[PDB]
Amino acid sequence: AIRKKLVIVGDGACGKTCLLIVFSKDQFPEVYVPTVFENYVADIEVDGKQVELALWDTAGQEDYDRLRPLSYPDTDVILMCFSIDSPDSLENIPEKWTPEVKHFCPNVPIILVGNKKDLRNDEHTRRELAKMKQEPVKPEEGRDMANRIGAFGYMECSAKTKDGVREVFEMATRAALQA
Amino acid sequence: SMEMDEKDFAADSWSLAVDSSFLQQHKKEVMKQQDVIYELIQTELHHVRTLKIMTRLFRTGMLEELHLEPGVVQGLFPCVDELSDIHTRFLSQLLERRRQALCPGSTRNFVIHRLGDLLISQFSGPSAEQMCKTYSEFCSRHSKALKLYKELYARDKRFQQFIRKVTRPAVLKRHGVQECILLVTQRITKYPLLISRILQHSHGIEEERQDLTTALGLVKELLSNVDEGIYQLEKGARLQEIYN
Ligand SMILES: NS(=O)(=O)c1ccc2ncsc2c1
Repeated sequence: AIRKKLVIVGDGACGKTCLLIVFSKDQFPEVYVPTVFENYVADIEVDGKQVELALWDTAGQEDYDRLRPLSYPDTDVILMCFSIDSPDSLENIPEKWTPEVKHFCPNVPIILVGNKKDLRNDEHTRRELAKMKQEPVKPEEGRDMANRIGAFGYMECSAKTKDGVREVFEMATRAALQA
Repeated sequence: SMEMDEKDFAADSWSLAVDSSFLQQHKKEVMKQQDVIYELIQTELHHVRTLKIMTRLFRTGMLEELHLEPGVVQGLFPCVDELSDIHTRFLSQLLERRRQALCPGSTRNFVIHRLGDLLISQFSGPSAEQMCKTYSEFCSRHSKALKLYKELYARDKRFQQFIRKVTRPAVLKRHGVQECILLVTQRITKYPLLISRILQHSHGIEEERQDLTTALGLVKELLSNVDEGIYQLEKGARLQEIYN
């Protein structure tokens, strides 16, 4: 068994904690969605390789510029997270999160993850985003951002419907097992 | 952790912990608020458990079996005793408040109405000053501990066998030396998110809403002071490297 470490970064409204919880839990938070995530060590078997994957969160650290980088040491893969129903969280990827992850973690694979993709066909999301001259993040805008920031790959998921969540974490395990 | 408390916090939520007949008598907003209060205590119980693993299992275990320099163990687990005292006292205060609120003839049914007052005490005055300085020292010595752990594991075979041995149980999956160290640093930043979500369902009592508003401001002031006083240490950082 090989031990690899994951870390999820991104603005709060991207849904990073939910993503970690819905993955780590065999169930679905039907009764209670926890406010916080401690840590989890997932047993993953990707492409025949069996890896132990420590999952970590940076939610709460967003305003503490010296406390936040203490999560980064020894990270093998980075999940760079943004919300599809939030174009503002995508714009902060190359301005805020990319400069910092590349500073502390040069050469560590980054996977751009577009969360809340189920909200791309939601009408409450279109109605409120029209009030700010905005509209849900288009697939090509996510792919082009992943390209522009030099991401290892670009993925999309929905932690509410569990759609594409197992794939993101199986791919992050491949990314962490590189070179 | 003690069996009594483990069984008291074994459920996923406060709604699953209390008896279904007791839950039925409460409103939506109350069940909501109590689920998040239950989480604040559940995670605090877990936090203290993490510091017990570090002190009794690793720190003490090393002192007794691995006969290495005493400053090595201090370098590995800095301020763990001080940290354990802060959180064991907070946990006791939180656990007593739950016990007081227990309905007569029941060990599981309760409703905590007052919490903001206990949080204002924790994050203000000497308790806040002792917490700020301890987390500043822990966090600034965090990296130096991760490097010292790796130096020892990848240079000493006795240290390697000890670690492999003490971490062998299934219950230590999330709790290796480094994961315990990150779990501790990440704890202080969980409080504002927990307190804001509790505050979101505490509008039924105006003095409770103001308590949780003040407590929120106090954790945030504390977090800013720890963050401002952090300067990473390096194992053998030369004097020239420090003053430049
Ligand atoms: N500069 S740092 O302490 O944040 C750090 C150290 C090692 C490492 N290895 C992989 S990601 C990473 C980050």
